Amino acid sequence: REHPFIVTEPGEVARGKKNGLDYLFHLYEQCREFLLQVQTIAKDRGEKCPTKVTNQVFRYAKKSGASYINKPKMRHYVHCYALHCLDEEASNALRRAFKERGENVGSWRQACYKPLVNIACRHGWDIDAVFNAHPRLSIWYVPTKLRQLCHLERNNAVAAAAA
Amino acid sequence: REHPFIVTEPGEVARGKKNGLDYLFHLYEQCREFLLQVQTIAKDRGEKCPTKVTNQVFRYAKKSGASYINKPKMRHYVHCYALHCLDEEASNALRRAFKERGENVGSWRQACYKPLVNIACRHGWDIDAVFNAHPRLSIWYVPTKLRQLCHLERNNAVAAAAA
DNA sequence: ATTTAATCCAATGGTTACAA
DNA sequence: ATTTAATCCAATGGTTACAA
Repeated sequence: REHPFIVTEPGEVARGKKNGLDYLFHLYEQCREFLLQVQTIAKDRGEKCPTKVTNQVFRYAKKSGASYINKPKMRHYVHCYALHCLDEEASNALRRAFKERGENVGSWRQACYKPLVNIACRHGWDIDAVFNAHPRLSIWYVPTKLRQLCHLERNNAVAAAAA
Repeated sequence: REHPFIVTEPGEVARGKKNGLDYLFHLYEQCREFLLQVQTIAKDRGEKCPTKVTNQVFRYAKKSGASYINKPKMRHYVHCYALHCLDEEASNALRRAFKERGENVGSWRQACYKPLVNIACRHGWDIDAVFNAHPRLSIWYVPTKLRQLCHLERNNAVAAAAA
């Protein structure tokens, strides 16, 4: 079992048997690299070429010895990486604030949803399109919970423009 | 069981318990329409929206009473529809030629591969990209056999440019 | 009382074995 | 001798039930 994450500020190294949030984000960067490698091979073989991080890419990460990578964990934190990509400044501020308050990782993760929904609102509530417009982010499936929140919010907003 | 197809020339109506090739191509147009309808609903519900004809679209076609549509048959003839889309003139000529010669449908279908491979050759051997550049065609998965032929051919051509 | 990662599941793209 | 469409299958995206 890997050491658990804790909330850290940008650049901070976590003390003890813990990992910090810059390490978490680096894990996404590593999966991206694995995808590039799977695409290179698929194209060279004339096989169908994935455009997202799939089960195919997780098997490849494992085979390459990155045993500390697994799908359930990457899916769990994808929306946190999304915020870091889409608005780094706001990602940084939210980390600093959660650290200073002594919150746990589970709590900080829940807080990442709201600013994403707000970004969606400024782009026609189309969050699939927001993801696809960012080169780092276009290869990640939109998490269901996040898609649900954007839809709930759009229905609340249109109910409100009936005024 | 639907009546079987036979090779016909553009505009020809098939006599007897038979269907012609314009009817076959019209079946693809109908699946496209079903996809548009599935996309409309997915987007309105904030659910993930398919970009290809999937199992989801075949279930929808059936439910809507288009019982004569089925996945195995649509996958079987997709490359023939591709040629009709990408180079209609050449599609027409090949039908006229196969009719006049008395060939069966299975035989005409095999002949559709070659001109597709030639189209791929003029676009960097990237047949996924050829499909995606045509609005009618971008929603169909590239059939495996066709992807294999384009790859075999590219390897033959690069072996040949060693001269 | 929290956080992690193995397990399981319905549905998928693709094919085979069969029927007419 | 041909042509059609039911059936089956390994692998997928997604989640749950569990362990540490």
